[PDB]
Amino acid sequence: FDRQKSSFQTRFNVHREVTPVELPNCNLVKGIDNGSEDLEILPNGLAFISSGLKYSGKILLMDLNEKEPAVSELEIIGNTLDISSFNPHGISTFIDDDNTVYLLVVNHPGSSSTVEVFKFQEEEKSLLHLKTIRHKLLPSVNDIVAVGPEHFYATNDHYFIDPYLKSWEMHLGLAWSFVTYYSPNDVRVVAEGFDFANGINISPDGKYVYIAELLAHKIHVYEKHANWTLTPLRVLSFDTLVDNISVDPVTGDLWVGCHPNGMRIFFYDAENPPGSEVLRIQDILSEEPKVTVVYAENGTVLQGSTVAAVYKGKLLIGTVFHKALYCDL
Ligand SMILES: [Br-]
Ligand SMILES: [Ca+2]
Ligand SMILES: [Ca+2]
Repeated sequence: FDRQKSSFQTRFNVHREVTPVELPNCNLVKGIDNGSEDLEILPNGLAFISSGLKYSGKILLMDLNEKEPAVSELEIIGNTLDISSFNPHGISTFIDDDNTVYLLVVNHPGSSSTVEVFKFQEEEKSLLHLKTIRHKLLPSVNDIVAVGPEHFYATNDHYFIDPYLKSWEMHLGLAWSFVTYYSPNDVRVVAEGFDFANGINISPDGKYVYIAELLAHKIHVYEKHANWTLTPLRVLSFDTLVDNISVDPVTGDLWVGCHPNGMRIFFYDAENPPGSEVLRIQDILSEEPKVTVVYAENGTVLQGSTVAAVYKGKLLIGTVFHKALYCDL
């Protein structure tokens, strides 16, 4: 009809501008200049950050207990991973009954997807690679949430693997993006038909799963059952493209990094760079969830926020290809 221009304008939110919401005392994290697309903070205040996403790659570490925490690059060791193609994207952590910390990392060596499993060796500041996971039901993985050392839910932001086909898929509005449950002897699709499923996380009691649908501007809440299956419970809508979801383990609150305007993030223009926006969502099961814009700007400081998490009154914000911001709430 040429109501395809209309679908494009709403999916990519092409008219949105950003009302500023300032915080006291924000500082750029020195040494992060090429992306910090996803990050996860352990209960002890150690923060993992994936960087150098292309569409060289590193996992960074900050100790948020420090007054002015510096970043260091974690050393990856092992012979089961080829670091020369390491291209990390979403991450997740899992802490076993023995306090072993596992880090799961979405990796895009070339056009493909894998999920890399590491064991974090705290004293050594290093990651011991353990396993490379790949599967037909993980064609185009964006993020995962770990529920065991090699067990996770994964979003696929596209159905296709080939970037040319992905591009058609996205622009055609097929909405074939889907979510997969992966475990050693049980891999299945758990929800499907998304327009660019992206962020994913879980409530601290393991009973609910949250899935960001980037181009629909939605967060889906699902009940998670004892048999690992998901059923739809509710859908929240926003005026922003929602990217990664972090969950505060104390409250269960969601902290979501967002892209107010889709044009600016998908078609990068240094003269009109993407801005940043962080939402907090409280009481997500109640009749009126409380949604607060905690931080928002047009990118004169931080461009393309994807993720945000809090730790003891500090907010750490990452981006797809730019810097990271550390703020007092
Ligand atoms: Br923007
Ligand atoms: Ca993640
Ligand atoms: Ca993401």
